[PDB]
Amino acid sequence: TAAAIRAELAKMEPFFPSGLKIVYPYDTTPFVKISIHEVVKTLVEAIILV
Amino acid sequence: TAAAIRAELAKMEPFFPSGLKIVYPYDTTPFVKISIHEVVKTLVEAIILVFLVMYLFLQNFRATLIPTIAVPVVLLGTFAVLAAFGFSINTLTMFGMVLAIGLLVDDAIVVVENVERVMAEEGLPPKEATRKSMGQIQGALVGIAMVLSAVFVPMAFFGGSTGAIYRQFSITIVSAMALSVLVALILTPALCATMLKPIAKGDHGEGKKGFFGWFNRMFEKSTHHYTDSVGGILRSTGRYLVLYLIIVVGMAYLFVRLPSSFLPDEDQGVFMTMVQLPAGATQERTQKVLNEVTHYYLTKEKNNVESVFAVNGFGFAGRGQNTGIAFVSLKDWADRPGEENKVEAITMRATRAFSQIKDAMVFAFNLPAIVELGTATGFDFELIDQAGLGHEKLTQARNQLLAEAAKHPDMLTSVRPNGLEDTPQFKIDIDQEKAQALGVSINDINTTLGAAWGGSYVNDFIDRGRVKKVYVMSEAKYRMLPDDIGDWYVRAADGQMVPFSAFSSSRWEYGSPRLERYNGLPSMEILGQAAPGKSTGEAMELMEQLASKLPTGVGYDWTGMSYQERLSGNQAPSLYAISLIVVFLCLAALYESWSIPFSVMLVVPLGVIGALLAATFRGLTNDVYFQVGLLTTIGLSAKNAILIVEFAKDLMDKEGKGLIEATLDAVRMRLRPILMTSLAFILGVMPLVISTGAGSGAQNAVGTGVMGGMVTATVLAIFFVPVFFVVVRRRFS
Amino acid sequence: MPNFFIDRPIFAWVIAIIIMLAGGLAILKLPVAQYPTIAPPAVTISASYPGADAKTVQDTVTQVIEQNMNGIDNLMYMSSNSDSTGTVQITLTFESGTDADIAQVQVQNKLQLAMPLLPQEVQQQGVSVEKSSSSFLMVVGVINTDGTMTQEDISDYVAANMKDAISRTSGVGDVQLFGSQYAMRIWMNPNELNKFQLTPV
Amino acid sequence: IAQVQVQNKLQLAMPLLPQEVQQQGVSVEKSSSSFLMVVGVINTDGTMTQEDISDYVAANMKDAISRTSGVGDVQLFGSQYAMRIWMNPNELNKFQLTPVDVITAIKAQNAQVAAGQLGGTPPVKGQQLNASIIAQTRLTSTEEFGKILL
Amino acid sequence: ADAKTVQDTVTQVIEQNMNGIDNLMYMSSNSDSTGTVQITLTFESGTDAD
Amino acid sequence: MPNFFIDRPIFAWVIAIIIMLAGGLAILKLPVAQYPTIAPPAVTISASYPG
Repeated sequence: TAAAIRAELAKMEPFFPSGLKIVYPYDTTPFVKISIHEVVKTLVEAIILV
Repeated sequence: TAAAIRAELAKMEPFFPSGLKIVYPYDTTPFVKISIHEVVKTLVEAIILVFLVMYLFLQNFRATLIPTIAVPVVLLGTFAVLAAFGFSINTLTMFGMVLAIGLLVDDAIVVVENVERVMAEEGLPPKEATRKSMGQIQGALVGIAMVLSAVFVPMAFFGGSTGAIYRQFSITIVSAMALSVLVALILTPALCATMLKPIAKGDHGEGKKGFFGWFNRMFEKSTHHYTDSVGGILRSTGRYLVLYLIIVVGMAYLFVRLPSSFLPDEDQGVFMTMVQLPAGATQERTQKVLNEVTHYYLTKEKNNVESVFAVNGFGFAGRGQNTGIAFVSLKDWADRPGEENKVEAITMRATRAFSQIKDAMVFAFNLPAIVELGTATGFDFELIDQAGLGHEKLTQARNQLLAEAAKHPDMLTSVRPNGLEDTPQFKIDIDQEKAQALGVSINDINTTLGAAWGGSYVNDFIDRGRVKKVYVMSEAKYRMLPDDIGDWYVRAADGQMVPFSAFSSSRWEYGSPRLERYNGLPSMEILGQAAPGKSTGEAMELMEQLASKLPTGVGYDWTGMSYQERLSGNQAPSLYAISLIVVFLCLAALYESWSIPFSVMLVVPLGVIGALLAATFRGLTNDVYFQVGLLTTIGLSAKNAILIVEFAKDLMDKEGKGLIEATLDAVRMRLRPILMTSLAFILGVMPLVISTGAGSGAQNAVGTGVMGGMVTATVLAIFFVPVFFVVVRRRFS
Repeated sequence: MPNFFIDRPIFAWVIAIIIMLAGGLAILKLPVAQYPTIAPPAVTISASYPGADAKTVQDTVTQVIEQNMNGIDNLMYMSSNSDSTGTVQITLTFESGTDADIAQVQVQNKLQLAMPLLPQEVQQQGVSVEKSSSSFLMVVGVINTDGTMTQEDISDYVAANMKDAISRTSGVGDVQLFGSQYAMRIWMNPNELNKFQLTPV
Repeated sequence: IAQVQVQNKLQLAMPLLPQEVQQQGVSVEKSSSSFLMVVGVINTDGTMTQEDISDYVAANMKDAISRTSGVGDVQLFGSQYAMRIWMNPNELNKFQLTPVDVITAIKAQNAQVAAGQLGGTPPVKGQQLNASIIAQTRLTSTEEFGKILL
Repeated sequence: ADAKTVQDTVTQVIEQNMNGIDNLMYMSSNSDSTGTVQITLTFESGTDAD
Repeated sequence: MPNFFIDRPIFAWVIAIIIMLAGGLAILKLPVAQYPTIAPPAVTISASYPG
């Protein structure tokens, strides 16, 4: 849903007037891509450790 | 739904008044009951044709009785599992049945001939003869179920509209294939040892005493003529490997030059006509054009037409006084012989006559294969009003693109707006001050103008125990011309009647008769086609580049037939590639090595050559039926190839024979089933190739590709397969 | 296995007849059609304003519906066509494979949010929501052989005594009548109205 | 399915809600109480005010974002522009008018009226021209509203 | 409201708009002098009640 | 079973690669989120009266 929202806003970006810029003050998406990355790192590390 | 509609009308029939009779000018139901009947006829004909090929090799009636009992059990079984997976008896599912017959008869012909082969070579009783016969092909048949499924199964993962078409075939063939292998171990072996008569060793039907003896002598002589020919070609492995490179290069050239069009246009017996008049045209003027159209079909096409249902004030885009339609129905398929009496030609002949029509655009066309899918016939482009420039500015922007796209006819053809051009419209200005000054309210004025010129729904009334509307509107004569506005009077507070001329000023302005809005924002539809020899993606990329040179605030988006892409050239080969990797795995598990698998991987271009050769010369394109037909020829050519290398490998491991001694002795035993397979399949798919009428379009596209493909899959593969095994056992040993 | 099937050949016949009877009952129960529903499900919204110009309807009805057409599942795109005749047609095409019934609900529910913002004229006529295909299965024409009935009379008989039951029949998503049901028409004369000092009001 | 039953029963209560509530509109949504993300919009050039950014995001951004699948509810941190008629009671009392007269005047002047069709069906046979008629159209500017005769 | 006053108004206005429905078997409407009306839509046995 | 798998060790590799490809296609098709919808479904009705 969130990646589609980023894609929606990207298509709106060239029609924005002078001054209008997008800012992200609240997001749960970065935490998702870093928690999964941290678990996959621990899973890979376990293969080397075994 | 349709049979219930016929039943509904039958119960209404006795209550109809004097004169009232039902007529059917547009129906898709007769075509359904005649396309299915034509496929079931071809399926029955294939049973008779497989029996006659079986009788030529197996002289006994009881020997031919086993595969004729084995074939129905697979076909019936497939309908049972088709109901379990939530499918239905459609053309897509039934065309899979005419493809799978060849794949199922192959598993049934290999088992019956091998029991016949061992009884004539060693002279063992049916009990032990069948047990030893199954001993060599039991691993092969389970392997066939593992290899063939791996070819068709990945064709179900395709997405969207065009994706679900391949999903119908992908399961139907695999299900029929799974049942055929299952019955080839359960029913075929038990009958081989009970129905077949025991044969004495050394006999090859040399007894003659008729015409069968001449064939048996000719076959045994040709087998020895073949084994001597295969021995000579095996010595010079070099030249034939170079010949294969010419084959694979020639295959790649024919495959890329062949055009792509999905689902062929069929003679459904019904077609339609589009009637579009200019801006400000009247119903009377449209009827004048429609009468001219109705005249043509009824006078210049008497022998083809049956019924015309012309409708005035109804079109494809929608309603309008300048739009018309004509549901044209034709006479029976048998009553219309030749290409000239087919829908394809009739529509061309109609448009040629309809092209010479003064101040009107009229063109007739056949149905786009299935319902309203029509994801083919080009592409559609949209022009979003992203900044809110207005309709007047968005028209100008659209005119700039249409002019910049028409100057390049090398990539884009027939770039036109789907919408309707701006028609002049009469603007009436009710002066607010003038109305208040005279003593007339704006509410009274608006009601007087609305109800008279536009009509007003007052309330309801009952007519013969049925609620119907009550409409208030002016008589036709008092509301036809602009000057008829002054004839209308509004009552003021002082009781005085004031005309519209006293408080209103009217003038002519320009405006859109139909405004489009795609995804909330205002839009304008642009319909176009890709130039001959150029792809849709190449035509879209140019339109995407022309839209960049367009004024600021005007955006673009692809809808319907443009939102959904054609699978072939996108992910279709990539899905045959995961099928290629999965196929390598399932055969490697049976050959117990990494080298040998490649021998059957190289038999793939041998089957494609015949499919391309047939499609190119006939004029047929790379369609769904051709692609699924290609899938059939790949699995069937591999089935013949696997059995040769299995028979050569089994004697090598289980028996004390070497490489050459194991191949020549196995290829003579395997020459009989492969010849029986092709002769039963090519003749079985022969009615489809020569077919005419309803369903013929798909019948020819499924037929020719699988027939032509089978020709090379048995002629070239019979000499190439032993060469593929001798080259792989030399490189890795 | 075949070593057990030679001693018992009846077991092979039985399971084959079981598979044959299963296919026999299948052909008799399985529905017959020419092609399967391959199309993405499209629900359509349709309103009408009596005697209203293009700009008058597209500004009123379309914009009031489109703005309330938010908070819907698996929607691909929204295409609205609106013309001078008064009629409007918003089409919501959903992802191929979605529950046609469930998808049709969300549309009507959101349409009820826009319903009090549509003018009385549009509400009186009535706005319809249907999960229908763009193609006609068949056309059932009706003619008078005796010439006792006019074009408008046949149109009314088919509407008042035929369309009712045909539209109710399951599978039928939309019925388009090629004519119109009778209505009480009051054709006003402005000269006679001005004479007696009266208005359409 | 659960969201349906709610809206269907709400339609039973809909005619018992006052016109004021019906005009504004009652919404039913199957939404979570938590925000997935917030997409703030700022003007670096200072050309746009807080109400201008609120209107741009509402009139040209919220529309498509709300339609996107998975999104159950979008909460805009501002408001879309509206024609504001800030009445002065002293000026009203002077000209002997009430808010009732102001609302009556706006309802009468800022309107879209169904005019009809010139030469429409059923026509008198021989008609050549079929054109649509345009009456009053909705006002688009503050200046247009400013000239409303009371 | 009397029988004829309701059956003509409410029933007929509902029955006519009761078109475009799935798996319906029959529609039975009872309307009496007390004012109340009752249109019953009986669907094919086994259909999703919701 | 292993007595049949020593003679045929490729069959063990094939089924393992089949299970590995099935997991490979799974990670590419399975949606990624932090937590699953554990909450009871709540539908909300919202009306407004001006001033």
